[PDB]
Amino acid sequence: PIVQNLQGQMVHQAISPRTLNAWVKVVEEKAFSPEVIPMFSALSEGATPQDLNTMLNTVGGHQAAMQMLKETINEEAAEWDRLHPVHAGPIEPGQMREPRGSDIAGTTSTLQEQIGWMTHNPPIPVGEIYKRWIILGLNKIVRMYSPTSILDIRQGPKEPFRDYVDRFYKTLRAEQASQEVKNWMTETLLVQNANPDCKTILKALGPAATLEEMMTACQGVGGPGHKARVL
Amino acid sequence: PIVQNLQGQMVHQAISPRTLNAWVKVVEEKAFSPEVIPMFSALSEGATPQDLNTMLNTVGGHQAAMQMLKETINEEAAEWDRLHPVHAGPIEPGQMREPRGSDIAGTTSTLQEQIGWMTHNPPIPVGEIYKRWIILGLNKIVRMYSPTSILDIRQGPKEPFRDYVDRFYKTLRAEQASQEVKNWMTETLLVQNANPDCKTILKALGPAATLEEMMTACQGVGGPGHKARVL
Amino acid sequence: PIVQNLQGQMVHQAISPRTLNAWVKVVEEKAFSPEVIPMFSALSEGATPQDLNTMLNTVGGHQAAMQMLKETINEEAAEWDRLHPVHAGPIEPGQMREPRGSDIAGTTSTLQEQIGWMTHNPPIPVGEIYKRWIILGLNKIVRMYSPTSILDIRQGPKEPFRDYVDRFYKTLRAEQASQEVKNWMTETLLVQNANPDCKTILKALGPAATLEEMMTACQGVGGPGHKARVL
Amino acid sequence: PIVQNLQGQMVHQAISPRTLNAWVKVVEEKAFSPEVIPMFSALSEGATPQDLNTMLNTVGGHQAAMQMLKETINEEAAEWDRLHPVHAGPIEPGQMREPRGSDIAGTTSTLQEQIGWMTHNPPIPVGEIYKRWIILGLNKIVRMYSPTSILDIRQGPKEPFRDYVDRFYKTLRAEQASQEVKNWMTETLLVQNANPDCKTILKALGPAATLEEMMTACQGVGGPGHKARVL
Amino acid sequence: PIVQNLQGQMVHQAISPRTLNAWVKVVEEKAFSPEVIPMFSALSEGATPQDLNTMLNTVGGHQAAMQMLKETINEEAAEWDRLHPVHAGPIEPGQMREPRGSDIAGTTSTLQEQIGWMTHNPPIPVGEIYKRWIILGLNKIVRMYSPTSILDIRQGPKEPFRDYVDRFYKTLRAEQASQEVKNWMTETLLVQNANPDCKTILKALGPAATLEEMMTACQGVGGPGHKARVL
Amino acid sequence: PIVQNLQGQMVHQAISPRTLNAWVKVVEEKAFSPEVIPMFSALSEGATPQDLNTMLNTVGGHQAAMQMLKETINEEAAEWDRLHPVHAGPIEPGQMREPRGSDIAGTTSTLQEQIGWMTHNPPIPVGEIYKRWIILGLNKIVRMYSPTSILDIRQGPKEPFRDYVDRFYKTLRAEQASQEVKNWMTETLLVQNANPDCKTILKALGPAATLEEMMTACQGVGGPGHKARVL
Repeated sequence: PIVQNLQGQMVHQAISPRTLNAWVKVVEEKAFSPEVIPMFSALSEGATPQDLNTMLNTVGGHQAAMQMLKETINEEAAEWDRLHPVHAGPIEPGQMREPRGSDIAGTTSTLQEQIGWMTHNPPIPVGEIYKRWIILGLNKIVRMYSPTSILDIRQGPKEPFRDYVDRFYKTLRAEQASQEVKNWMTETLLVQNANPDCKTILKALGPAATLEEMMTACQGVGGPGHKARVL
Repeated sequence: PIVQNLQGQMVHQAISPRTLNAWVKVVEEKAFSPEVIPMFSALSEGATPQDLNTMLNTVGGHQAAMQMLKETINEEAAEWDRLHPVHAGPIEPGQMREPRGSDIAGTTSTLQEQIGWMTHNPPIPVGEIYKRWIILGLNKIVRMYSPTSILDIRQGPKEPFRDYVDRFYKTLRAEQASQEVKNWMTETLLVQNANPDCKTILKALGPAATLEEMMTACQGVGGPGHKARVL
Repeated sequence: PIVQNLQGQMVHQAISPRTLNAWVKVVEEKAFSPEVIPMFSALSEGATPQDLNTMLNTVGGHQAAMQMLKETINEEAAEWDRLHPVHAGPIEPGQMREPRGSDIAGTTSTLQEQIGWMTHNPPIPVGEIYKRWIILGLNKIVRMYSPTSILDIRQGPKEPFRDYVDRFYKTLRAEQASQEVKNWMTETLLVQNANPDCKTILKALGPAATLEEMMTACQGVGGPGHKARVL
Repeated sequence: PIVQNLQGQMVHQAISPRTLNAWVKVVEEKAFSPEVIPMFSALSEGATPQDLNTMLNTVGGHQAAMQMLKETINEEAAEWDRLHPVHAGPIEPGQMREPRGSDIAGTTSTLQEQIGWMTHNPPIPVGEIYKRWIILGLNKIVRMYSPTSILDIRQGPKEPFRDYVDRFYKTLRAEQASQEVKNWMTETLLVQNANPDCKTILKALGPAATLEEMMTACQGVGGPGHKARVL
Repeated sequence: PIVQNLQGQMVHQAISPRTLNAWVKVVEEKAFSPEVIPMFSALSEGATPQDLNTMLNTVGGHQAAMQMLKETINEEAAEWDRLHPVHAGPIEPGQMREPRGSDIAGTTSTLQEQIGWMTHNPPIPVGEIYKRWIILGLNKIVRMYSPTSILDIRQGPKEPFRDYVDRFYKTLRAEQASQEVKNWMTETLLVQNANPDCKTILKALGPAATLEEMMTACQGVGGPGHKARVL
Repeated sequence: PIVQNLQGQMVHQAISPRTLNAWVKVVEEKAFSPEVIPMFSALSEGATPQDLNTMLNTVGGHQAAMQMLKETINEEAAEWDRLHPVHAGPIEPGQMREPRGSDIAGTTSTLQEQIGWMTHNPPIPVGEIYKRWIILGLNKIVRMYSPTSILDIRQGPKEPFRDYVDRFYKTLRAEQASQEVKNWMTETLLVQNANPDCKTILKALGPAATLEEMMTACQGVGGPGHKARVL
């Protein structure tokens, strides 16, 4: 990793083994969750391609997912060399060279070269480019696996609606649902599968209400019996 | 966050995984309580909008509440931009400009822009303003996930006066209650089920008597009960 | 807090969240009790009123006790305003105004104004003053949540003298009685409230005995607990 | 090892007991698995020959494997002298003396002399060359002590295809055979030792399909994907 | 504690809360065991008398022993004053004042003086001296609560000698006596208070017997040792 | 320890308790095994007598063995006394003394005197001198404890050669002998204690073969000798 110094330009220092073990633990529990993505992003601030490779190539768990991630990195790298030709030709002496896909993923690039890119003026952001391919591969393996199924969740007869709203949002996190999708899903799932005594209020309120308006509706409707009707 | 004592070089570093893990664990044990708010503020000392966004996105529980919190932030950010003529927007050479509400929320602003405003003299306090908006949304979430009604808090025969006081002041922490209303409540709600002589002591004391005197008041069991000495 | 306490140049730095958490967990894992108070002073050496308020606001629990502390520091502010009234009207241009109780307790006065008082002649250390007010409140909680008098202690029939002395000192610390009175209590009262079997041994040391003479006496007194205690 | 941390230039410092204890724990429970190599690489970032010797001598387990590793290192060290034959004694004072093979292994060299090579301009990478010799030895012992081998692996009759690929991949990446062999095993061998019902689907798909296309197929083989995962 | 980077320049740093918690918890678990002494030695690294007093003041457990430790440091502080004649009144112009025993134990000194002594010509190591006195106070607790009379010790009938040696040496460590007297005790009392079968071996060896020679002696005392080498 | 290389020469640096715990974790699990010597050597880099005594005192259990180490040091100190004639009377401030054997072991001496001896011309490297005495004591406990009998290791009729050599090498490492004797045993005893059906194969293989050639030899009769238990 390479970070700002109070005494001058940026300094590279070795990765901690304890943070590396802590990384392996979040990978083990949270590989199939969006939770690992900001933790990885925060960890990877000031990371070289070598550091990013060390983080990936340390892991021994989930080898099918790791191979799919490596295949994804190769696939993104192949696209980069299609997108960018070798414009600058055979390398100009003295000058910084322009990364190819394999250079970005650190297979044809050494650590001191990467530190040179980090410390160059203007900054050359090879690590910042590479981590997005890694994040994309993590999203892709989750998408291929698909553990979460939105339409399955429903309420028993006297269950609180407010917790079901939380369960619905919890179940919907990784799917990439827009505001329009949330409006549609409110109509095609949430209003339909709600507590039966809450339904009349929700039908009056309609699927274009705010989440706060949904949350602050249906007061005390949950728990034993049908209660005395407000409408 | 910005780090160090602000002398010579204005260094800044990324948010730690340890801090993010500690925050997630705090959310497990202490939730969104007013007692968490100064601790969250302590985490947020010299924080950028990017660091603040990283903390919000890390949390995996309370997903509906997170969506309400983000849309509350978007409402506050919109409200800010109609509180004066709008600040100048994003620029390709990266001239200093000023932050509008979305820049404060971190949704139109780069990390380098955020550091730029923060290290400007006089500084524009974007992280502090955004931290306050996050706290304002967290204040909404705790209130939604609170028991209802101050009028259910009343003195009874069952428990010491202390427990009613503990409940009463705990209840109003996120509410920002009136002092005159609190005096009226202290006079009314907290003398309700007292027996005549005990009610007379509370009446004689009034609402501006010390809690130390109120705890020590009302010796022995109610009615013809035992008076706390074996003679 | 202030960097290098009262001995430095009066430069500020933000509170540690880990240190703030450690304060909350001292309260959780020991409750408001004598051993909290020196630990509180140790973490609070250079603390500002804002830092001290931040510590009070994040406790959560012990709300009735915290109210007695709030009333105690409200009374200290009231006493300060009563015995040190500020000059009437807003101050004349270009000078330092006198401090009110609210200014000292960090609610009406800015940190830069407080540093203004710390760079005054005489210097007024608002954090140091406010800590004494807080310590009086903590001592009041400690006395209140001690439900016994020092005069009502008696050594058990099956209690060794060493565990009685430890229990006596813990009881004595809760009581806020005068310093030469506390020395008189250790010299006279501790032997007087020692058990019948130990008491003849202690009386035979004579009235001018040192702590080591008392503490190395009474061997075999305190039944199976004494036998468990011996090394 | 050598470390900068906040320093502008590399500082030689002793290997931690924490580094050594983690190394022993990794060796004892994971040596014959390719998890040892990246963690060894991380724990030996800027390691000296003396640090590497300290690590090698701190192992007490697996002495036949350590001897096979030592013999493999001994050949490469013996080879280095044939390839790069050192004239002993710099011709004119003002130079570092050249590393011979036993100097790289640490046996004929002393630590300040080793640091002189490693802090030279450009660096003379004696630790990295020694690590390459160690890695060739590690790659020898992992195949030797493997309990299972690739051709013996077969898909269970009720086993998910996605888990079978993962289980096959764990064995495959502990195989030390060349990329042509690896590519034949992943593209051809894996399909053959798949379950009969699954294998017919793979035959219909054909061998030119990518891993994404292969993982897309094989629906209705094994239990649900969300079972037995950490969610 | 002090944090140092240069010769003759010292920077005051706060005590770690992790260190304060560790110090309290080991004392809670183990009481004032000998095992406190390495933990105290580790946790008081670069400690000042102010830090050491804060560490003592922090403790709330074991008050009778803690008061005895406080008497013991005061006895040591008096012992220092009674054996050094110092200066009456103010020190002569431009000289550092000479530390008294109460200055060493931080009763009459303050933090600025303490760093002054540590950077004096020659240096006076007031914290390290005070640490020995604190250790004498910790040691005192074992002698008072144990009956350390050296001729009343015995070896058990089936006891394999080594535990008796551990007990005898522990008795010597607890007891206050001359090194020459303790040397005489190894030739006399150790042989004398041994069990008959072991004593029979010891008489043949004679009083020049040593710990290495002792280790392979007494191997059948109370029966065979069998496959144990930890007894 | 005095482990810093840049800035002040004799600048203080604290020992970490977590680093000491990592030493304890190895020492408890492995006891007095040959790997203690490199672990202790890495730990005791740049150590003072004060640091060395902390390291010794945190080793738990085995007091008779620990006293044998202490006595081995005491004998070195007795021998040292003849070699170097040093004497002192009563001790005062204002002079940093001459090093006696007890001072070198740190019993009668403190950090600043020890620093003064390293700042003397010629230096006296008191911790290094003491450390060699400690290493002899540690080696003696290791030789006393670790050996389990090389002469009882021999290949049974259904034992794999590969299992046998690994166990023989572990046992051979445990033996207290010289490397020269161990090389002779490796040549002779290892082949002689082989089973006669494998011994004929070893004769055919000759001195020429790699350990891997020997390891892959001696098929059938016994089990596979490398497929282990599933852990």
